[PDB]
Amino acid sequence: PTHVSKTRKLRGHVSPLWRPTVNLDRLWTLLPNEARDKYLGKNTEVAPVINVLQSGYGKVLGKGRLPETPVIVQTRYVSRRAEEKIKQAGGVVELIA
Amino acid sequence: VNIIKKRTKPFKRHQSDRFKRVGESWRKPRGIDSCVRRRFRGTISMPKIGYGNNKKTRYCMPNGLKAFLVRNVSDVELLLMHNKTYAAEIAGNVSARKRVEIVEKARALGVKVTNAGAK
Amino acid sequence: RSKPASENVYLKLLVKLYRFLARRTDSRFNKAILKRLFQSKTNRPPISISKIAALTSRKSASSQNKTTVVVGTVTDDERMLTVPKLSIAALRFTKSARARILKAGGEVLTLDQLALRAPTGSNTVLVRGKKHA
Amino acid sequence: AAEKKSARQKKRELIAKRAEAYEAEYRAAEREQIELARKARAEGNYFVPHEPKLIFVVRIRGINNIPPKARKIMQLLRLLQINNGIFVKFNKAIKEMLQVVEPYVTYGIPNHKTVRELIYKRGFGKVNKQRIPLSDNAIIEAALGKYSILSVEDLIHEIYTVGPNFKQAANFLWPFKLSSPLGGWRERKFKHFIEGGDAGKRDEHINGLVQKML
Amino acid sequence: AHVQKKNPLKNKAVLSRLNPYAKAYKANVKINSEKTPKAAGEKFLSVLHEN
RNA sequence: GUACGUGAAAUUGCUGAAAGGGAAGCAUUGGAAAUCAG
RNA sequence: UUUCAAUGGCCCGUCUUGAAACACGGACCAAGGAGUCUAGCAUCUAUGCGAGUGUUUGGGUGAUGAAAACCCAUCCGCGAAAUGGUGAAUGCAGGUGGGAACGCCCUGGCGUGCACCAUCGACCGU
RNA sequence: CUGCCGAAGUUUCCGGAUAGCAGAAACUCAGAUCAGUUUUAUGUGUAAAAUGAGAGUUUCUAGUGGGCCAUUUUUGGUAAGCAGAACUGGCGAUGCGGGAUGAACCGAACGUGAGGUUAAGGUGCCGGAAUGUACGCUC
RNA sequence: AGAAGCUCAGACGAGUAGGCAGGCGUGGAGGUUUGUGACGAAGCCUUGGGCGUGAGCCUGGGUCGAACAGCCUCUAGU
Repeated sequence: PTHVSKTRKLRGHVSPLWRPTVNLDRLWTLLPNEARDKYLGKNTEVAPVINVLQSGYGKVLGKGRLPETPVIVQTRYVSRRAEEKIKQAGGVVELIA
Repeated sequence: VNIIKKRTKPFKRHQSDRFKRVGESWRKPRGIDSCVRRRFRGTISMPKIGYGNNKKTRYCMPNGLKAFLVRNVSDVELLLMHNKTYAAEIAGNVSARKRVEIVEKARALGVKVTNAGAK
Repeated sequence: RSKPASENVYLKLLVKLYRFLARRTDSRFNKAILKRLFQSKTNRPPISISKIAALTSRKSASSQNKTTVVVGTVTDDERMLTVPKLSIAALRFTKSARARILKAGGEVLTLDQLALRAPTGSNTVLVRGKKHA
Repeated sequence: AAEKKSARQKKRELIAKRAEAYEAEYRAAEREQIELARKARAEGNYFVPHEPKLIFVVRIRGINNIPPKARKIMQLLRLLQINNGIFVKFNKAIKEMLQVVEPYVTYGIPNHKTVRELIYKRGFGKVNKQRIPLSDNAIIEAALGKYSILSVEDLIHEIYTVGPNFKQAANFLWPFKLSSPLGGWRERKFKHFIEGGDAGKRDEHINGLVQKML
Repeated sequence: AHVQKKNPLKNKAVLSRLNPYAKAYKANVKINSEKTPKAAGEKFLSVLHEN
C-alpha cells in the first residue's frame, strides 16, 4: 500500500525425448495405500502391477532398496541397476512400447 | 506533587514571523547552511526530546487531572472510577440539551467538567 | 530478537509460556526452545520423519522413551515404508506425518504438551533440521 | 535470624580490629621514618626515603586537539574526561607512560588523607559494569571478597600501601570525577608545573590540588 | 536502596556505618613531653651553613 | 437584496490603543497596561 | 496580548568550491503542484500446505446484488536427479575431532551427541 | 514530526571490481584473546611483563574514492619568493567561551534546567571582575 | 498481570552521506461507538483556555446553516 511505502516518509527530505524419472524407493509409493496393505508384506501368488507410464514417468531408475515383496514393473525404460534390484527383490520388468 | 513544565513558549517555524505564507507550525529546517539548525547564538530553539515533561505529570492539566473527551451521559459513566484522575471535557458539537444532562450526571458522579459553563 | 514478527496468537502464547519457563528455571533446554521460537521460518527448517527415526536409532540407538523435540514442521518421508514407534513434539506436523506416526507408532505432541510432560527438558532429544536447503 | 546477626556482629568487630591494625601501621611507618631521618641527621648521615609505589593522576586537558598516541594512553589510564583522577601503580612501566602524557595530566604522591577522602566522597565501585557508590561495606565485600577486602578501610589500605591486590582494587574503583579546583589553577595552566604551570609531575602538591577538587 | 548518597565525612551516622572504628580513634596524642633531644650532627650543621 | 449560501488570506479605508532621532522583523528576562485562569 | 528597557540576533532556498563569496530564484496571498501504476528478477519477513504445491484458461454453481462468495474435471508450471545417451545408500544412507541439548556420577569425569565446519571414505551430484 | 546508529573523506588492481571505515543476520568464544600504549630481553626490528577492554570470526549491503591548512624532516634552493616529497595533525559531519570583528589562533566539544567551580582571556570606563600589592624601566 | 505490561540500577546525548524505529495529518472503503447534530453538523474568525519535545489535538465565544466524527482495519490522485 502507498501508506506503508517509505516514500510516504521521504516527504520533506527533498525526495529432447520426454522422459521423467522415478527411482526405485518411490515405486511402492505410486501404488495406492489400500493395495499396499493387501500386497506388501504378504506372500501372495498374484503380484501387484505398477504401470509407471500411467503415472507420468518415462524411466525407472535404481536409487533405493525395494522391499523383498515381488512386484511387476511395467515401464518404457529402466536403468541396468534398477532391474538388477527388481529381480533381486523377486520382481520382473515388462518394457512397454 | 505539583506540575512543572520544562517550557511554556511554543516552538515556531523559522521565519514564520516574516512571511504570511510560512505558517507558524514547526518544520525542521533541512538547509545545509541553516545557522538555526547549527544552533548559533540569538537564534530560536528547536524541539528536542530533552524538553519532554515528567512522565508522572505528563498530559495533566494545572489542576492535576487529565482531560477526557465526553459526548453523552454514557461516556461520563465510564469516568466513575477515575474521577480523581480524569476530568470530563464535553465535546464542542454537543447540543445545549445534552450539555446540561452531561454536567448534571458528572456532578452527581463527582466527575469534574472542564468547560461546564458553556452552551 | 526480543519478539517474533509472527502475529500468530498461538505462537505468541508459546513465547509467553517459554518466557516464564526460561527465566524461572535453570534449564538450558528451555532457553534454547525460547530462542528457536523467535527464529524466522528461514532459520527453522523442516525435519523429516525419517531423519527423526534415524537420529533416534542411530549408532548405539538407545532411543528408549526419549521424546524428540524440534521447533518446526515434521514433514513425512514417503520413501520409508515401515514406520517405527516415535514420540515427537513439534510446532507443526504434516497431515501425512501425523497420520503415519499415530497409526503405526507412538504419539505426536505440541510444544505446550511437552512443557507439561518435561518442563525442564528431561529425557528430550532437541533435533534441528538441515539448513543446507 | 540470630545466626546472621551474630555473624555480622562478629564481622563488624573483625573489621574494627583490621582498621585499628591499619591505623597503627601508618603511625608506626611515619614515626619510624622520622626516627631514621633524625638519626641520620645526628650522625651526619643521609637517609633516602623509599620510592613511592603509589601515584595519583589527574587529567588536566580535555578531549579536543590531542594526538592519537597520547589519546590511547589516557584510554588505558581510564582518563576519558577532564578533571578525572585515578590511582596508578608507580613503577618503571608507568614512569614512561606519564612522561609522554606530561603535557596533558598531572600527578603526584597522595598521602593517606587524600586517599581516605577520595574513596569516602568520590568512591564509586564498578559492580556488574555499573557505577555503584560505595555506601556500605557489603558492596565491597561481595565484589572483593576473593581478595579478603571487606570494608572501606580495607580498600583504603589496599590502595595506600599498594598491596598484592592493588590492581584489582584500582580497577574496582571507578575513576574519580573531581570538580574544577576551588580557587582555580595557576594563571597559565598548561605550562609544565616546574616552569610555573600546572602540568606534569608535582610530587607532594597533588594533595594541595586534590583538597581544592573535593 | 541508596536513593541518596550521603558523604561519610559530613555524616557522623554514615561514617559509623562504613567504618566501625571511628568510635575509638584518639586522633591527638602527646608524645613530645620528654626532654626534647636536639638531634643535629655538628658536621651536618657545618655542611648546612656552608659557603 | 439578484454586485445574492458559507465569506479565508493578500490588499484597502475608518476608529481605538501605542511606538518612532539614518531600517525592521526575531529571541531571552522582567516591568507597565489590558485580560484570563484556577 | 501589546509596549518599553538590558543582552543577543547578518536573508531564506539553490549552485560552485577545501571553503566562502559569487551566481541564479524570491512583490504579496489563496488554491493546484512532483518516485506513481504495471510486467520481470532477486533479498528478507509473514501465512497456508509440504514431496509436494498452485481453485479463478475454463466448467459447475450462486433467488436475499449474481462482476461477489462457493465447488473442481483434465491438463500444465515449478520442485522431487544429475552429468555430459547414461543415470546414485558398498560401509546403522560410513569413521575422527570440535559442538547445541540431555542423562548418569562424585568443578570435573562418563555416555548420547542435532545444526554446522574441518577430516579419512565411498555411489552416479547422491 | 520526533528518536536512535553513523561514516568515508583512499589504499591496492584493471569507469569499475577489491580492501578500509558503518551496520545487519547467523555462528564460538570468558583456565580468551585483543590493543594508533609503555616496559623487559635478544640481536631500529624481533620476542615475553605493565595497563585497559569480554574478545573473535563467517556471510551481505549501503555511503565514501576529494581537497584545504599547519607542524617536522628533507630535496634543491632564489636577487627575494618559493618549488618537490614524506609525516601526523586541524578543518571538513561541529555549535560554545575568549582573541574588538574573522574558515583555519588560545580554551572547549552540545538533551532541558537549578546551584557551585573553573579553562582560555581578563578586572580604569564602554564591560562582568583589585584606579590591587611589591620591585624596576620608559617622556 | 493491557507480561504488548510493571519495576530497580547504571551509563550515555553534536552529527553531513547512509542505516533503523515509532508517531502526526488528509480524501474514500469494511466494521464499530445503544456516537454527535436545526435546542445548530461542517467550515471560518477570535489580545479566550488546556494538552503534546514535535508533527498536531481538544475546548470557550462569535459567525454560520446540514451534515459529521472517535476507535479497529482497508485504500490512495494523501
